Amino acid sequence: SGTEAETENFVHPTGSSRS
Repeated sequence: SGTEAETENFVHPTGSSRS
C-alpha cells in the first residue's frame, strides 16, 4: 500500500492490519 521509504516493512512496520 503506497510505499515510499526504504521499504516500510521488515520487522517493526511489518503488518497491514494494525502495525
